[PDB]
Amino acid sequence: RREDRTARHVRIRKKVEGTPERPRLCVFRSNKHLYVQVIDDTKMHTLAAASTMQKAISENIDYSAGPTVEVAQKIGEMIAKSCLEKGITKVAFDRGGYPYHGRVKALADAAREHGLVF
Amino acid sequence: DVRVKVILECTGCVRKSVNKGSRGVSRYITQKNRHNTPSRLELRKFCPYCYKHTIHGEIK
Amino acid sequence: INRLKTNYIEKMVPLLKEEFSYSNILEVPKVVKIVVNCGIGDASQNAKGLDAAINELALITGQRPVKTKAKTSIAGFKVREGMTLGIAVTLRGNLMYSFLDRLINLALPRTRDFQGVNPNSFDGHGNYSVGFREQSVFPEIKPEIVGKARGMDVCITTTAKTDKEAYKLLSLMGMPFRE
Amino acid sequence: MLSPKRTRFRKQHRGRMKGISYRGNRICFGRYALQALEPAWITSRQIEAGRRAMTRNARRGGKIWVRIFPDKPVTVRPAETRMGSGKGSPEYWVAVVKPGRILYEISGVAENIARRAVAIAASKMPIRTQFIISG
Amino acid sequence: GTKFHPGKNVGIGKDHTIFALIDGLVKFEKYGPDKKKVSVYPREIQPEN
RNA sequence: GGCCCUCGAGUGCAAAGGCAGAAGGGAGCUUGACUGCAAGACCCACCCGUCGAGCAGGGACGAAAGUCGGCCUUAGUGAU
RNA sequence: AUUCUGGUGUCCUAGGCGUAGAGGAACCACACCAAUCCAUCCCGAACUUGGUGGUUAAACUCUACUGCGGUGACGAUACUGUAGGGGAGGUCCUGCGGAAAAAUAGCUCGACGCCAGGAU
Repeated sequence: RREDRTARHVRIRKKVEGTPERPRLCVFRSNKHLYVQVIDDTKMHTLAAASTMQKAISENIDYSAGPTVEVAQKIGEMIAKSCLEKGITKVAFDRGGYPYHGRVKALADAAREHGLVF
Repeated sequence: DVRVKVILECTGCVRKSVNKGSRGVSRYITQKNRHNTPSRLELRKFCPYCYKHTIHGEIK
Repeated sequence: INRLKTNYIEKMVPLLKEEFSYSNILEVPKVVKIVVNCGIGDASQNAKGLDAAINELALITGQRPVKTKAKTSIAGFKVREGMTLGIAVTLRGNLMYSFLDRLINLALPRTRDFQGVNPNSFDGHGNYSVGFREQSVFPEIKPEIVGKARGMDVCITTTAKTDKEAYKLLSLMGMPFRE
Repeated sequence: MLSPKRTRFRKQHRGRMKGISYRGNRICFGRYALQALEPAWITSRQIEAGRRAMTRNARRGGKIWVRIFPDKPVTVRPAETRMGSGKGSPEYWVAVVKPGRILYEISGVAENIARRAVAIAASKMPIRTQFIISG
Repeated sequence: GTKFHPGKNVGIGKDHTIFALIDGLVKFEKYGPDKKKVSVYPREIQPEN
């Protein structure tokens, strides 16, 4: 189940990473605690990060750890908040190995409507 | 007479003439099996006289 | 709720921990799925009795089988499928335990000359199958309305290892054994 | 006639016989053995005829082994015919033997008799062989 | 076929033909498990004395 | 149904070179098997052949980044 | 500044298996249910959605040994660039220059970069 998921990551990554100028938005998902970060063009460092593990909105969040639609919608504004703070308009949105449906899609929705048009 | 090249005209730019910028039917000649796909082809394609992306009707 | 499944999770969970001495409760050997195969050869020609056999097994539980197709028969046709064979159910969840124990109570009294199932008939790594020459063992079947008398088998798929674990699992389950 | 059994391809090149035979230098089975010095193309008729003549002088006991098996074919063209127009059919099969290679092994007879035997087996072959004891 | 594989700065065509996109010198890198790549790198300063 | 080497399978058609979550096997939607071109190379006696970044328009598929001017590649062909 | 766990590479079998032990404070995974979003060529196995009451057993992470896998010399030897020589028997020998494969000693149970979160 996890074994098959890294395949899903690698398939998309090796197709996505191949073309240059890659300010890519890398989302994560888990049974508890949802995470997301933006990565360099040359793949060295990461520009902006956001998660329910972080101290800011985790105390504002209601649900225990934070894999659900509501908390993901919150994160989708916070991840787009840091990017425009840094000064980065367009990114390349990555699934990261999760089929594009519910929480990742809800994350994408708040990311689009914020101002971060990818 | 088994696999044949065939005449995909346009349904867009059916045969007109007058007013300098003359219409002149576009065309595409390309191959289908006669036995496999017995009903005539009806592909959509570009036509440079329409400037659009019309339906290219089959005929003979 | 089924008489096995209610008694299984309540009473039968810590019982096998005495014999084998496992660390966690989850690793104590248990049933994952039941696969009710019915691989027919002549059903490539005519599959009306095969369609009836689909309805036969689905009216036991509710869960239906899948229509099986062959690996390689004799055809050039690459774009579309090859030669069909037979039917197979893939049982899981509540319905799995339902079909599991009500096979032993309703169906098995119908099978004559039945001392029991063979005790030393496991694969090696803790899985099992049982074969019946008729698919009219069940309560719902009637031997005049069926098109063809075509036998079958049932594969029990567990998370087990040793040959003592599967046999004792079946014992706890409630299966009439041989010897 | 130790003929190969359905090989890859029918006819093949001559190449040549450079170098000393390094691998077939060692003895496995026998205690005495016949070893080659000059390179040659040894037919199956020559092998069989050596094996027979060596066997005839075993007599009471002692087992003999062969360690060379032909494999390579040779074609003679249709006899009395002009040059060109393809190759011919393979007539006979040959063992490419190089210098310092084991041909025959033998064990289990008195050194008196083995040496006598391999003289005959040397006489049947086309090359300057020699006797070697080691095992 | 792909005896050598396409690297960075380098197109790969319909016939597995490998051609350079940019200036610079050619590089035959080692791919991982028993294969070869080809990338192209421009060169910084080229002195003449 | 489980176990074990794992790419010895397959890849419409001879062979060679290739192809792992693939170029192999399945599904959804379609027609880029498209017009206007083309920096630049390979191959060569000539005739011929081959690869093509990119731009222009108008589309396809996707959430997007992107990928598509026929086929995994080399045969399936004739000048005037 | 240092060390962990979660994400991303450089580097691709000195980096992979096996064996032996160890980790749940965090992070990570297995177990609860599924009107609905959505799904099964059947099946909430998987995808998805809603919850948490268990667990470090499996996976994953980390520390060990060389049992395998892998890498691997020096020396020699084959072979060969070039200048010569012997044999009619089909190849061999010499000077000058380059030098394997195999085998063995031995070397390996990763290295190193950045970011997120925790601890000194």
